[PDB]
Amino acid sequence: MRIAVIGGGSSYTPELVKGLLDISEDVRIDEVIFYDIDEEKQKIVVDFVKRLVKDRFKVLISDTFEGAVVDAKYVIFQFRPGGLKGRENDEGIPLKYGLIGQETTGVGGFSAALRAFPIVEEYVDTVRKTSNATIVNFTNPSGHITEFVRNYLEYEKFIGLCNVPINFIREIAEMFSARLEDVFLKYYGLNHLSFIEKVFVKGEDVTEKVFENLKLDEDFPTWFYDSVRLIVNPYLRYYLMEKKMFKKISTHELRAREVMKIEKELFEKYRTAVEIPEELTKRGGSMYSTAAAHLIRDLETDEGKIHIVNTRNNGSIENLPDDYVLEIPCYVRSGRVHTLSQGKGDHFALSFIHAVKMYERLTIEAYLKRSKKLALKALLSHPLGPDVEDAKDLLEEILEANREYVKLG
Amino acid sequence: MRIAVIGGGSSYTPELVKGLLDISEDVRIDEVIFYDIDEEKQKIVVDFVKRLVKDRFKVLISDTFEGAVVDAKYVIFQFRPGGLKGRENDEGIPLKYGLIGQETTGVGGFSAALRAFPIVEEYVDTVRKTSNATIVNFTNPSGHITEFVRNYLEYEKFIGLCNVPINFIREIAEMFSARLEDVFLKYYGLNHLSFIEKVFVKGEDVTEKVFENLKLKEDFPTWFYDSVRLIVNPYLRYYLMEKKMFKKISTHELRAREVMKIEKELFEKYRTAVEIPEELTKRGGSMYSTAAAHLIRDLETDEGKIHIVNTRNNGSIENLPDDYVLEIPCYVRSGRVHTLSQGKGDHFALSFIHAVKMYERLTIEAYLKRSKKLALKALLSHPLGPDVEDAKDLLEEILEANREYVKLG
Amino acid sequence: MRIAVIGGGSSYTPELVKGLLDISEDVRIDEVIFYDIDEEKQKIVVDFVKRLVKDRFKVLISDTFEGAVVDAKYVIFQFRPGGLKGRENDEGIPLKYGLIGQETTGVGGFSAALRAFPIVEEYVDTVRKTSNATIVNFTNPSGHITEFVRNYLEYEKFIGLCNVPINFIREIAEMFSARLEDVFLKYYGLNHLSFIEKVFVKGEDVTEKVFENLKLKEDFPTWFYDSVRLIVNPYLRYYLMEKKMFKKISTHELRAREVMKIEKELFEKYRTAVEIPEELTKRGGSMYSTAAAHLIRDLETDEGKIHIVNTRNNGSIENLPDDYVLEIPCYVRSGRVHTLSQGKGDHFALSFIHAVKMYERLTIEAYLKRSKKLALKALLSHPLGPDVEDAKDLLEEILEANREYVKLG
Amino acid sequence: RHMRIAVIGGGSSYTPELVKGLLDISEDVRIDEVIFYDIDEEKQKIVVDFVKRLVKDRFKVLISDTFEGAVVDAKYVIFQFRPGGLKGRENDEGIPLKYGLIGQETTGVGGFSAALRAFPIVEEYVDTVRKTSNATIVNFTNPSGHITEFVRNYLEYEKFIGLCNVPINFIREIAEMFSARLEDVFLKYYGLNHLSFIEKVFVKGEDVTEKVFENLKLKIPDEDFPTWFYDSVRLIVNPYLRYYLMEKKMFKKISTHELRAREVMKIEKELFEKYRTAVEIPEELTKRGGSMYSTAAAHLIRDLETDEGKIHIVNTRNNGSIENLPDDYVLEIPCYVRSGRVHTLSQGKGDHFALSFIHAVKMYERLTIEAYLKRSKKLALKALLSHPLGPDVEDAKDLLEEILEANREYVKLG
Ligand SMILES: NC(=O)c1ccc[n+]([C@@H]2O[C@H](COP(=O)([O-])OP(=O)(O)OC[C@H]3O[C@@H](n4cnc5c(N)ncnc54)[C@H](O)[C@@H]3O)[C@@H](O)[C@H]2O)c1
Ligand SMILES: NC(=O)c1ccc[n+]([C@@H]2O[C@H](COP(=O)([O-])OP(=O)(O)OC[C@H]3O[C@@H](n4cnc5c(N)ncnc54)[C@H](O)[C@@H]3O)[C@@H](O)[C@H]2O)c1
Ligand SMILES: NC(=O)c1ccc[n+]([C@@H]2O[C@H](COP(=O)([O-])OP(=O)(O)OC[C@H]3O[C@@H](n4cnc5c(N)ncnc54)[C@H](O)[C@@H]3O)[C@@H](O)[C@H]2O)c1
Ligand SMILES: NC(=O)c1ccc[n+]([C@@H]2O[C@H](COP(=O)([O-])OP(=O)(O)OC[C@H]3O[C@@H](n4cnc5c(N)ncnc54)[C@H](O)[C@@H]3O)[C@@H](O)[C@H]2O)c1
Ligand SMILES: O=P(O)(O)OC[C@H]1O[C@@H](O)[C@H](O)[C@@H](O)[C@@H]1O
Ligand SMILES: O=P(O)(O)OC[C@H]1O[C@@H](O)[C@H](O)[C@@H](O)[C@@H]1O
Ligand SMILES: O=P(O)(O)OC[C@H]1O[C@@H](O)[C@H](O)[C@@H](O)[C@@H]1O
Ligand SMILES: O=P(O)(O)OC[C@H]1O[C@@H](O)[C@H](O)[C@@H](O)[C@@H]1O
Repeated sequence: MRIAVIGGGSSYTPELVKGLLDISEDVRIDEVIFYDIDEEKQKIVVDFVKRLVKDRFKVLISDTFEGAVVDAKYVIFQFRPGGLKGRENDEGIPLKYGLIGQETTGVGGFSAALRAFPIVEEYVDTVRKTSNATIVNFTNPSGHITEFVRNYLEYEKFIGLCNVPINFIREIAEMFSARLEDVFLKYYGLNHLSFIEKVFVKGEDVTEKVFENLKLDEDFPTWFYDSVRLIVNPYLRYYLMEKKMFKKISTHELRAREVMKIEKELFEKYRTAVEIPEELTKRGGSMYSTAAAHLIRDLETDEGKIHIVNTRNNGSIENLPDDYVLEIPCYVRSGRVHTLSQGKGDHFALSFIHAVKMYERLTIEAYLKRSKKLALKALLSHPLGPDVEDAKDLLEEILEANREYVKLG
Repeated sequence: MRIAVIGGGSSYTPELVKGLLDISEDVRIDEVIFYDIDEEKQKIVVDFVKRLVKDRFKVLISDTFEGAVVDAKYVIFQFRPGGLKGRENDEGIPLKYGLIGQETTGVGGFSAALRAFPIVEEYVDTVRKTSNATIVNFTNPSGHITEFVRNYLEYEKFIGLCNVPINFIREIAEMFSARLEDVFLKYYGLNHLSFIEKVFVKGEDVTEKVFENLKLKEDFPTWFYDSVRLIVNPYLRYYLMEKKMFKKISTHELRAREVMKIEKELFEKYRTAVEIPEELTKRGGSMYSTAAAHLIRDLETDEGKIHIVNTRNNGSIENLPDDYVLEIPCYVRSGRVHTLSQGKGDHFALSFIHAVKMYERLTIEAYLKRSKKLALKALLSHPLGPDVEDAKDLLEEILEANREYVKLG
Repeated sequence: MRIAVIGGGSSYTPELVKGLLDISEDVRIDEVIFYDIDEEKQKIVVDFVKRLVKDRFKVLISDTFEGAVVDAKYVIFQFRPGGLKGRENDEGIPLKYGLIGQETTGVGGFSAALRAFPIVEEYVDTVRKTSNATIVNFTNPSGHITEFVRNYLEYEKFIGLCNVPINFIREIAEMFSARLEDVFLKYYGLNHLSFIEKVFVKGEDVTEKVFENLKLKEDFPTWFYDSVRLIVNPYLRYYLMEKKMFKKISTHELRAREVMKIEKELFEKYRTAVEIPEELTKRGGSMYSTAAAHLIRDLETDEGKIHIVNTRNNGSIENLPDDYVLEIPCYVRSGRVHTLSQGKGDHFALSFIHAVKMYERLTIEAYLKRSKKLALKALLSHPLGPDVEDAKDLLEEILEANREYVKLG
Repeated sequence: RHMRIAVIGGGSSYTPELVKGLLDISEDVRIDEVIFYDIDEEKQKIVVDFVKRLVKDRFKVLISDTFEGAVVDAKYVIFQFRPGGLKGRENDEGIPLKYGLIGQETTGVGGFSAALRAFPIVEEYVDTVRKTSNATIVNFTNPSGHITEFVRNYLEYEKFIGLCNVPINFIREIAEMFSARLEDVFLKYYGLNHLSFIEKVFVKGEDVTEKVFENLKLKIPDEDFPTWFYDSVRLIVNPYLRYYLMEKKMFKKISTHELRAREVMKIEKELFEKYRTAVEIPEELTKRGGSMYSTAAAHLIRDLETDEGKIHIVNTRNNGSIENLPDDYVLEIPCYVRSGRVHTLSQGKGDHFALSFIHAVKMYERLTIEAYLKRSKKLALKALLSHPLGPDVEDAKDLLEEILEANREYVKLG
């Protein structure tokens, strides 16, 4: 059994490796092989990895992408198209037009996606022509990419992950002194655009208790939970509190800048660190890798476990089309991911899901036709996208900034 | 055969009557009966109407709604819940929050709907229990009210009308020196939120020619039509050019106030007019008349003719739910309206249609439950609604302004 | 404008030509070109045709299928795969097994379809690579072939026709002394498996009077119409009165043998006839001609007219999948066929439609895979098919008899 | 936390097996009392006295004189009564025969008259449960899938779970074949109760479908589907499909042998005599075809009580389990069962061959329910004609009349 990691130089790799080590007493892992376009960076992160693993498994570096995935049972997509410079443009350029600039949400999600599609296209193609492995995806925007792979590349074994579900389950498990697996949710939406309607702990409906603990400037007021009656992904603030979020983003250093500082600091510690450092929580992406590990674990056994994952709706939410990729709770058993019935989704949640899904497909369509025209159409459709008067200048600036990664005609 | 007109005192009534006189050669009309809450205003209008009609058919006033609709085959809703004063509040109140203020679109449409629902609820109930007439609805917001009547009151014979379709058809017929019925459209969306994908004149696909013509003709730039490839309802400006529209509305006289002036000038003229005054074109409701008379005419015969009308999708647009009320082309014959297959809707169009439909149903739900909390939820879901920080104060202003017409708890 | 007729040697050809001559005053027809695998038989018929036509248009014979369809705007499929010998096997073989033997219904329909599929595959392929004509199909089983072409060959411009709708409309038109176009139906089902729920004449619901008339008229008893409340295709007798129909078919001359006789008498008459002989009424295919000519006519103009036709459901019946090919009323205008909203189908009708549609697809699957195993599966799925104990011998007998036309492994 | 199970039809001869099942799960979940109700007090008393001897005071065993008294404080209610008794079953099987029609307890015309007898009793019972305990109802009463369609979609009582014994019997057979546990076996399984199909078989995650098909060929002779059938159809079929696909053979069998209902009366009279003194469940209870219904119900209740999450094949709304069937079809399908809830699992597309039966019988089911709700003789004729195994037009009226006269104590149609 071999796991390939694509983006082995990530500063989260130590966390992933820890995760793999914890399951490696319930599932046989013979090797973990790392690939990165940045050989010097990766070497450092993998050298640390090897001091953590201590021969419990083989740890390998492949010079090529093919060479990693060729024997792999699982491939983890962990790379950042365009680097932190890409992310800086994603965050900074939309501001100049009065728009939300954010890594995965709105115009920033649009350019990040455009940079991501050609790489995942090449990579999915290689995996399919070789090992036909299950691909586990962190690369953002993760739900958008999952929509693209499942419904346009039509590669079934591509599972989109993100950290908000596991984080929420962890808050709840802590809140009620229970295990993660004791928590069961009615959960649906898109990646970074999700809604929680019911919370169960050990089978007890604790939704009401959860709402009340949520009440006890930049967080939803109490009346909001009373009115909407959904627990809402924090990313919904960019939609529902746009003016407040814009004011925050536009008066401080960019978020990419400060993660870049956290990373540099981590890398320095990784040169000599024998234990995983603490400053690896100052990263808002924590627990992504723990979600990954538990997922691979439960894909490998025949126990049958629940994981909230990006995949085709297939009836999970009865009033959304089957083909919508959503972030939803699934029954994971023996290489298979089974969608679970949840009933109906709330009209308030659907107003966002529908809108952003349409935007997602228009973006993909623009990409496949490499069309500037269609890209403007996609940009105009996003609930946080430009007005007509700014749209064409915005796109121009995105294309200029991203010309090493995206070419549209 | 009797036609009831509810809101007889409308300044558009003369044009409606002209329309009715024109089809009166094709179909038998024995009487037109008028009802209005404002008897003195309606009396001047109806006196003028009698002068135009010259006993072509009987013209009556009923002192009650019930008296107007009891023996009617067709009932026309052309009343304005809350009057021009309500429209003034609709337009003016959102402005201080940085929000679009407009008669039918956005927050203004929300308050207009809340004023409309109790009145239409009583009116539909009375029609249903008496004549079971077909109701033809102009009252705004027309599509939203149709969604309410068809899907919540479950009165089948309620047809929402608007004047955009017939005006577009007219423009095309003039462009190509053809008759109205020669023009056939792939047309879908919501009332004031509609899209044209294909134009046929005498069977020829002339879509390109129409796009080419739009460029020669506050409007969407040429690249917009190249990009989006849809002909767009002018009201889409409020979504797509929000900043530009907000600036325009907020630095000029409220539309409601200019209509007040226009109406006062029309009413003085109506006292002695022998013919319809040209000044009735200063209103933006022209051709509403033709649309209603033509619909009634083709409801009466067994010919079978196409009318674009607000009704349940029923498979007109295959990637939208059957139950969505849409404004779409239907085959109209002998009292029945049959939806026509049109294929798939464009994702760009769907992004708007879905979001606003979810807003429509949230608004209806808040009304049916008489719920302040659910009204907040509805308001937040509109693409043109308030941020969380403004929503409470805005709703409280709306409910205070409309306290005579609606009560939420 | 050119119309291709495939199977020119048909005894119905003269009637088709009469139909085409009748529309030739409303629409331009330059030439009708005939193709048949039996040159000598066709020549006799075509020579007769020429005497009827009077050079009103050009009458041509093509030596090849390709030569017939190359410049054609319309292509009429009116050929019988395997001839009346095939039909004889169709009707006779299932009787030994205690099964209904019939040209289009049940096991006979199965073997008839198998014979047809290779020929229509080649033909549809040639048409789509050349003229891309609209194909109008008489060839039985018509609905089944339509399902094959629309959903498996994916050729959109294939319209399946049958003569029961037009004959039923004619019966009603005559009952109420009205024109064909005055009659409007709620009609749905499969070809030879159809149901009428509502009858309108000039807009008036006359359904009750039709039911009342049916009882003043092997037929369904009065109580049947009272209980089921559907007017039923006469072919439903083979399902609902199987025992009676079996007894009838099995104690009388096979219908195929009778039509051999009839055809031999017609063909001798055609040598000298100046007008269409009355003896052509002895065939049950009458009015097929009007149905096709009228369809072609209304496909050619921009009027918009109703024709009952085999095409994709597309929301016409809301509780049947969109992709079911059904026989339903459509609005036909300028080369397009639009499906019309009809509401819900009756569960009694659905019981038959679903089961036969599943049989249809199983049959197509078996053909596409050239699979004997899958053919057994298809055979067993038919409500009038063999029990398990007879299936193998029955199929073996069918494949042996049709060895020249179908090869399964 | 004190937990009570009601058993409706306590006098059933399967009750001892149900109790054995409940005893077995009583180590994993707390059961404080099992309360029994039956319309036939004297028959139930013999069975319950035997039950008390087996329970050995592990939980309280009670008899309620009324239905209401049984269900009032119940967390689970088990429907295991036969409307009209074995004499209703006798009429069900016997009456269609003279018309050349299949006569069977649950399938075809017999199922139709059985459903009509059941509907009024379940209507009353579900109404009482809903107005008191709002318990989960676990249903054995036949026809079980049809009654679930009726309760879920027309009475709109969500917590009604239809059960049958074929899924568990199949799962047991597979587990035996491969030396595995029941829970190691996972199926692509769908259809209607007594009208179900297996497309895929997994044991400990391995696809063993082929091996299972190969095994079927090696395995009541003239009544099994021949090998070519499995090669052709490529579905493992519920044995009840024999009545549809082997109709002439099944009609001949049923009509030239004693009515099953009459043999069951003999079997039952021997069981009841034994229950007077029995210390252990008699082997003669296997002579009944209902075995393992017990385990299925107890295992269901067990996993409804914990927060583990386990798979049970159960009758419930499709909700996307089979993507090419409507969501609202009640089907018999694998569900994730956890903490009082039943979640449907994605299975992909159903086979057209299977859909031909499922659609036709589902339409028949709803037409039957509609006839009953309107108390309509006309609509009952229409339902009867819709069933693949129903009468030709020429027989439908006389057949319906016979059925209504035999069932006049239980149903009245106008
Ligand atoms: N790894 C996690 O647990 C985690 C957590 C949160 C978010 N993410 C998402 O995963 C992605 C990685 O983010 P990160 O935080 O690890 O930052 P990161 O910048 O350290 O990215 C990881 C590595 O990917 C490499 N890379 C870039 N392009 C590549 C390509 N074409 N092929 C192979 N490698 C390439 C980079 O050299 C870098 O070392 C981002 O899109 C991020 O949003 C991951
Ligand atoms: N008349 C048209 O063809 C037309 C054209 C464009 C828009 N509309 C829509 O239809 C409505 C009519 O507005 P308008 O500008 O024509 O005229 P308007 O504002 O003068 O109102 C029409 C009449 O309705 C009456 N009215 C108010 N409430 C009523 C009630 N509860 N019952 C009966 N009558 C009542 C008023 O007294 C007035 O005489 C508006 O909602 C408008 O958006 C109508
Ligand atoms: N023509 C009509 O208006 C009409 C009416 C009823 C039914 N049909 C259907 O259409 C078909 C024709 O019926 P029919 O009574 O004329 O029978 P038919 O025996 O007269 O056959 C018609 C002609 O088709 C020709 N033919 C056979 N195979 C061919 C092939 N592969 N390519 C081209 N031509 C071929 C035959 O030689 C024959 O001349 C049948 O399937 C029938 O069910 C047609
Ligand atoms: N019990 C099981 O595990 C099992 C097994 C196979 C099939 N079934 C289905 O369950 C039902 C009962 O099966 P059975 O073989 O035990 O039959 P059964 O004849 O023994 O009936 C069971 C009990 O129900 C009682 N009863 C009848 N009407 C009642 C009513 N209205 N209220 C309460 N009790 C009533 C009878 O007195 C009898 O004691 C049948 O419908 C059968 O098809 C059950
Ligand atoms: O700013 P960062 O440290 O990169 O964290 C950003 C991360 O935040 C998490 O809450 C989101 O769910 C992730 O999808 C995202 O990658
Ligand atoms: O300002 P007004 O004269 O009232 O015109 C307002 C009107 O504008 C038209 O363009 C809309 O289609 C109408 O539905 C609307 O009511
Ligand atoms: O027996 P025949 O003369 O060939 O007539 C048979 C014809 O009967 C009609 O009622 C059917 O609608 C046709 O589809 C069929 O071909
Ligand atoms: O004749 P019986 O003993 O009543 O057994 C009949 C039983 O057989 C099983 O195979 C069925 O799954 C049961 O639902 C049925 O009731």
